[PDB]
Amino acid sequence: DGSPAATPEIRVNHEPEPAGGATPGATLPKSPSQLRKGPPVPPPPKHTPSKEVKQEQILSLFEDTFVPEISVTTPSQPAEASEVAGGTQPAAGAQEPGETAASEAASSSLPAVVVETFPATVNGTVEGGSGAGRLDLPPGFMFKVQAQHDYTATDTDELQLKAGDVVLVIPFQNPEEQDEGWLMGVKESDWNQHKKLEKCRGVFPENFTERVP
Repeated sequence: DGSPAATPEIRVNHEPEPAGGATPGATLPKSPSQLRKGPPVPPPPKHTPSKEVKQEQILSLFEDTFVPEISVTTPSQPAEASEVAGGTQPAAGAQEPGETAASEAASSSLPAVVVETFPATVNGTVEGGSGAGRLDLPPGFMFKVQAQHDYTATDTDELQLKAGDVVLVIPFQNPEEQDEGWLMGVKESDWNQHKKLEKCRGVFPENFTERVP
């Protein structure tokens, strides 16, 4: 008959908000031993003495022969006999024979023996390498030495040696930088790097090495 109407409404809205952060950590660096050194190696008093003595001598020879040995002989002796008798005397007895004999012999030989000997040689192994050494020698250098033991040296300027290695004795940058019983030398291989030997310099125990004349 008479009645209005209506229709209400509604709504809703929103928006979240994220975030973030950081997660720091920590470190614990250490310091390595630079320019490390060790105690010297004192050599023995006596090991084994030696020497060398050579000599010689000359001699002569000689010989000779002469004056032969000859000699002949010719024996001889006749004979004879006779009789007379005067009848009234019969015979019976008679002479007696004799006859002899003899013998001989001989022998000999002559062996032999052979003996030979054949030599033999061979050479020609090297074939490659592929490398190149220095051109000029290191200044101040003294002489070459030879290791007698294998001492692993791991430092910021150490010199590794192997039982039977070659090292050249060179004058370090200073004696104060040298250790007691150790000197500044360079390996033969380093020699090839003479171009930068100053960067190949190292130290090594002389007592643990031997000098090469």
